[PDB]
Amino acid sequence: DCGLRPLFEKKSLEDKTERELLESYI
Amino acid sequence: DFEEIPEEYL
Amino acid sequence: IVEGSDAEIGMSPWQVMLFRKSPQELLCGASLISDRWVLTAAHCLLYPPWDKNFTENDLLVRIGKHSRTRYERNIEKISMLEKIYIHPRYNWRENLDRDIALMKLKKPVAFSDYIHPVCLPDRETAASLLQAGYKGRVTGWGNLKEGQPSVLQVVNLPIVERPVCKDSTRIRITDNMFCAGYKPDEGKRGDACEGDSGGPFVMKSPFNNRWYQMGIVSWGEGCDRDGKYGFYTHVFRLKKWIQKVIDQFG
Ligand SMILES: *[C@@](O)(C(=O)NC1CCCCC1)[C@H](CCCCN)NC(=O)[C@@H]1CCN2CC[C@@](N)(Cc3ccccc3)C(=O)N12
Ligand code: NA
Ligand code: NA
Repeated sequence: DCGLRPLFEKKSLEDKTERELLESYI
Repeated sequence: DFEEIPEEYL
Repeated sequence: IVEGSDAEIGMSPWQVMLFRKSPQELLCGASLISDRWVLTAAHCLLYPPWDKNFTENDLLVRIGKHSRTRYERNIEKISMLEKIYIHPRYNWRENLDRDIALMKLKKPVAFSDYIHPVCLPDRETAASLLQAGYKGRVTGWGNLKEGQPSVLQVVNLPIVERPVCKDSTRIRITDNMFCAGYKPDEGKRGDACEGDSGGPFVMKSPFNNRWYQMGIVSWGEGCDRDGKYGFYTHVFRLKKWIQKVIDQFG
């Protein structure tokens, strides 16, 4: 169950800056 | 200023 | 952390606090990788130049924290160490090469909304993500400038090419390290700072949506100086050693 956060991914909610990481993986 | 911890931990 | 922001609650459930029994003080950052194992920077335990040599009895591991100093009753779990394992070839004498250690908890910890492990990279996850330009995330309760936050901070930084890394210092860089930070140019800032050591550098896989630990906060010359970068232990490169110990030692 590693790396899946109980308050974000498991509820399909995003943290306020995770998109900047994703948008960089070109 | 670290708030103290419960004795059972030391 | 310099120029970061307060983390949201439950944002880094694997963040651990290395804590000194007396004086009661924060020693370093760390990360939870399973219910009985913690990963940190070897120089957080052993560094002879500063007379540092911690033993299992000297410390405590505090998990599920948000505030740097209150005792978060009903949220945090405070554990004891059973054993400490330091990379047999860690170089404290010259450049902090192989700056990595494992700590095995006295009793397995229970997962909760605030407590959960991070994944460790596989060869192919490392190959697609560890690229110049991609961003990772660092967290910690360290100094705000080259002073102390009340809560965990966060910053996102880009990985930098090897050449740039080497031309920025006089220290000899090895394959066991990577450097991250913006260019003086890029006009965005941020870095790790004293007290952040032993914490995690993480990335979020675009393939399976999971968070992986790519690096450990190791060293830097100042905090957030222009033309300087932060250096991190290369977790994948040391993975064989990690396996080998979790295997052999419970
Ligand atoms: C860590 O946060 C750290 O280990 N903090 C300690 C616990 C709290 C009290 C102070 C010590 C730190 C983070 C640096 C971030 C900078 N942007 N790292 C270090 O202090 C490593 C440990 C050895 N030490 C020697 C001086 C260094 N600045 C530079 C250096 C010189 C020679 C070899 C390697 C690195 C350094 O960062 N540093
Ligand atoms: Na150089
Ligand atoms: Na810099």
